[PDB]
Amino acid sequence: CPLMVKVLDAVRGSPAINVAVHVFRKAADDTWEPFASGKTSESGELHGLTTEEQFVEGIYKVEIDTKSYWKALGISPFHEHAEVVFTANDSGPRRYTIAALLSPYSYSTTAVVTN
Amino acid sequence: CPLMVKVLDAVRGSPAINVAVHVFRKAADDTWEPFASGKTSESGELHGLTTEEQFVEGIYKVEIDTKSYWKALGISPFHEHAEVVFTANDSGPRRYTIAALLSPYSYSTTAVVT
Amino acid sequence: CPLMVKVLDAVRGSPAINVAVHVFRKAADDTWEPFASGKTSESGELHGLTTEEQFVEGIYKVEIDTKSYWKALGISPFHEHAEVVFTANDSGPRRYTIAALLSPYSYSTTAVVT
Amino acid sequence: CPLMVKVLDAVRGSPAINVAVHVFRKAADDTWEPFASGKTSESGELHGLTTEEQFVEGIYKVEIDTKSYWKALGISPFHEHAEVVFTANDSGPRRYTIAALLSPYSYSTTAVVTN
Ligand SMILES: O=C(O)c1cccc2c1Oc1c(C(=O)O)cccc1N2c1cccc(C(F)(F)F)c1
Repeated sequence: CPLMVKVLDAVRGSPAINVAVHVFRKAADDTWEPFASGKTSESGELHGLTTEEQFVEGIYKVEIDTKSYWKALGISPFHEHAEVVFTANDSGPRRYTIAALLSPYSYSTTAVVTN
Repeated sequence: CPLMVKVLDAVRGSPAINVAVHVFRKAADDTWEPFASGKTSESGELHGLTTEEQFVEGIYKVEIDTKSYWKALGISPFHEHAEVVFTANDSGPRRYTIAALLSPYSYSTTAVVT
Repeated sequence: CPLMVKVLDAVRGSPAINVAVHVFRKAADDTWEPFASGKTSESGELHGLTTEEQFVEGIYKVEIDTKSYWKALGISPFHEHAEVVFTANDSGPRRYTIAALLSPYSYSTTAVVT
Repeated sequence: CPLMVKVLDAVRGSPAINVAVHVFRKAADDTWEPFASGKTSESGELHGLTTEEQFVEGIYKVEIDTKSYWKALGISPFHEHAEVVFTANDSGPRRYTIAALLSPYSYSTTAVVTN
């Protein structure tokens, strides 16, 4: 599991469950092509997005559908979604954990990179 | 204005208005003595807490009454309040801006020293 | 100033100066077309990006070139840039302030709509 | 494990290791009495601070010694430490995870509460 996503809810003090996540990889023509997708579990985590063999060097975009999350809770959020863009495995295979803390008008994202 | 406080509401996307703020300075006996206090304005800011002459080197604590803020909005918050403890260096001309972003179960605080 | 951008540096406790910011508006064909751009001032702010007449309802993207900022400081950052995508409602008098707090491997963004 | 602490480093993109944490409980005389303490592990976590039997209702303060952490890395931080104050178990036993994201001049803390 080289890529993991963790989403938390800052308003309810709980994991953000059933949040849709789409991952894209920048193609040779500067276009974003679908790479993987899924929904966060009851623990607010999403594992098994890819494998070490498939997760090659490149620029990846992790899109978290925050809008749908807040709408489902009856809250009108500011952002359409939260995006995290980064170059991965540029100096060898690494394990990436992308974390996001969500609020209606704000969000924070941090990355923990392991070797 | 050597010391300024700015509070924002992450749930409503607006300044946090009428939030009580208490500032304390560590005394010679490791005790926290009242230094200044006030409430944030409509812009979520609090200015005029002290002057350059009074704001001497020392350890200060800025306490933001976040609990009362959320209660007034009908939200049960996690924290009793938010505290920011820092040392004023006073090594050259310096203004301190303490900013806090509030959510019911989370808050972030940052300091901008210019 | 219907739209304002504020960027802070969480590592140095100062405004993030000379940070490139590009704003885009979603076109009729789901494409992002250039809308406005600039660089943050010494106060870490960027004003005068647009006017009320030009800032119509739509989906906008504010892209902050964080990578170049950290590289200039000799720090290898994680993100390529920071993006803020939002819908301008235009339901009554509204000013939008997009704030970003930057760290090498993390950033927070908040919107204050008044 | 009713009380857990997780600390991350926003500058290095890694867990904050060996960070001293002190927990206090408000006594009958408005005084803070020592409750438990420890240091974060290599995963930036601190478990086994207390047990369900000992963790009774009350106001607790979790103090994270952030200053020593940054000093050890050669960075002059702004805060003396990070404090998290909250009432616990007021409506029954709960599990609390206190998370902190650290930067030299900024920190964020969030709580995840489970039943
Ligand atoms: O493990 C836990 O029990 C755990 C409990 C609560 C929260 C987190 C937890 O794990 C992690 C891990 C990890 O476990 O390897 C790695 C990165 C982020 C998080 N994570 C997280 C998510 C969003 C924001 C923040 C932060 F803002 F507080 F930093 C931290």
